[PDB]
Amino acid sequence: TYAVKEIFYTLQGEGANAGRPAVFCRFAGCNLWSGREEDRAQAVCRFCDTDFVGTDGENGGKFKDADALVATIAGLWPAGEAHRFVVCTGGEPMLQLDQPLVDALHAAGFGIAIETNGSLPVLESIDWICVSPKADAPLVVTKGNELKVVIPQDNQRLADYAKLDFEYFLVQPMDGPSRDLNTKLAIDWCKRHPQWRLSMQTHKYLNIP
Amino acid sequence: TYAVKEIFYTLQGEGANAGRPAVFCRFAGCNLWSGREEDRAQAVCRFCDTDFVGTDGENGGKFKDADALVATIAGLWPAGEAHRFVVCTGGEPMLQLDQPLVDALHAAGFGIAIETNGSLPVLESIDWICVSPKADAPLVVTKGNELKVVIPQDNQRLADYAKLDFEYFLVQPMDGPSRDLNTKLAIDWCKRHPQWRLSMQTHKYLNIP
Ligand SMILES: C[S@@+](CC[C@H](N)C(=O)[O-])C[C@H]1O[C@@H](n2cnc3c(N)ncnc32)[C@H](O)[C@@H]1O
Ligand SMILES: C[S@@+](CC[C@H](N)C(=O)[O-])C[C@H]1O[C@@H](n2cnc3c(N)ncnc32)[C@H](O)[C@@H]1O
Ligand SMILES: Nc1nc2c(c(=O)[nH]1)N[C@@H](C(=O)O)CN2
Ligand SMILES: Nc1nc2c(c(=O)[nH]1)N[C@@H](C(=O)O)CN2
Ligand code: SF4
Ligand code: SF4
Ligand SMILES: [Mg+2]
Ligand SMILES: [Mg+2]
Ligand code: NA
Repeated sequence: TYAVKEIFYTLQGEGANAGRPAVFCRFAGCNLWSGREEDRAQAVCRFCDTDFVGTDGENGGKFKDADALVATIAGLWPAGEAHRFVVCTGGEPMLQLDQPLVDALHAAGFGIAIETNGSLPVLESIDWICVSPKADAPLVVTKGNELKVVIPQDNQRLADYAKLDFEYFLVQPMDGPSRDLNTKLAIDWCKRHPQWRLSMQTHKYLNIP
Repeated sequence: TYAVKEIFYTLQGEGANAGRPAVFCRFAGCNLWSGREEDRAQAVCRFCDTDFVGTDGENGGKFKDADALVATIAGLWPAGEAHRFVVCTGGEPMLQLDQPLVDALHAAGFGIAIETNGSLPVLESIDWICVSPKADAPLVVTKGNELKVVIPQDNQRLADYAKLDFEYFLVQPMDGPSRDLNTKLAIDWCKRHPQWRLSMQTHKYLNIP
């Protein structure tokens, strides 16, 4: 059983795969925030820009098994076209993503990406692992493909993140009332510490889902 | 001897390396347009968004040899930082970029990217080869890292490009009076033919050089 907020076909807006066509599968629920506004100020992760509460979005629902979810995912892909790619997100996808879903996605020809806060162990048969550490939460995933850090956060040891085992190290400006401010901070950080690259939320500039 | 319009340190705005700190070395001159506005309407490449005429830009000039050019490029990199990366552009860089320049940049710790219109042979020792084919020019570079196609151009055979030997296939919307239209075109193209990915000119959205 999977509880999914929404499933939609678009371009990956963020990270090293930005611009790439992908089905997004947004799981409902997170382990660092209830998703309720009354709880935000007290949450472990307090800056979230996403609605992940419930199963009422586009193609959202409770899926009885893996095959059912994969059928909905595959159905959104253009007919006759390869390069199938799904981004498992949320919410915190590692609350629900399991080996049977991964195996069924692969069997259907999908490459698999995950967006995870890094507080839960990941399945290493996932093809692309993106970890986005929250400064007040534990980080138990210390290796993957890209480490995408949202900045600024209090209590952050930003330069130390570079000692972890990732292919790409990215900073992403925190969206909110200070986005242009944070974008200037993030550009300056990379230029001073060029191991790091800038990840924009391009879908917000493109105004696409 | 090298004629350089400008040299500057910023983030790569385009392609698969978008977001990455880089020294841009913009060579003066192109083989597909004189760079004069009165010639634009009759040129082979007519949509250019760049000023590549003369050597009067920031750090621009005539460099007596490779060592002199490399010294200026190296001097823009943050002191004590590695991951040195230079993007050779213009203009058409393959009018001037030769083996001794490539060797000197490599000796100075630089990885080398090129932005080329593909109408001229490129040096295989270049680390990152980006080809941007112009519809009314010969295309002799048929292998590389990324093929970044500006759309729409008349006479374009877009699907044919995907048969070439590149790792990444990107469409980049043509800036000009129809940039928003063209962006929607490019997004739709990728979603219909997901071998292709979108390349935004992010430096124009971030308002950075
Ligand atoms: C909503 S999270 C879902 C996946 C998982 N919960 C995580 O945090 O990675 C998707 C991505 O957007 C980032 N994000 C969330 N809120 C953001 C904000 N206000 N500004 C910028 N990025 C944000 C997250 O850090 C993460 O990289
Ligand atoms: C100015 S060219 C210099 C390198 C080489 N002459 C070339 O054409 O690739 C730099 C890059 O910007 C792209 N470009 C130029 N004018 C553009 C425009 N109006 N809109 C979008 N991309 C453009 C080119 O296609 C190329 O990929
Ligand atoms: N197009 C698009 N790409 C995204 C997001 C989103 O909401 N839209 N947000 C992030 C997510 O929710 O995983 C990552 N990339
Ligand atoms: N930041 C930045 N990145 C760029 C460009 C540019 O002008 N600025 N234009 C392109 C170029 O001139 O080669 C490639 N990417
Ligand atoms: S961990 Fe991810 S899904 Fe949960 S609140 Fe933070 S950004 Fe949102
Ligand atoms: S080939 Fe490149 S540099 Fe020359 S006019 Fe066209 S876009 Fe500009
Ligand atoms: Mg989101
Ligand atoms: Mg330019
Ligand atoms: Na901080």
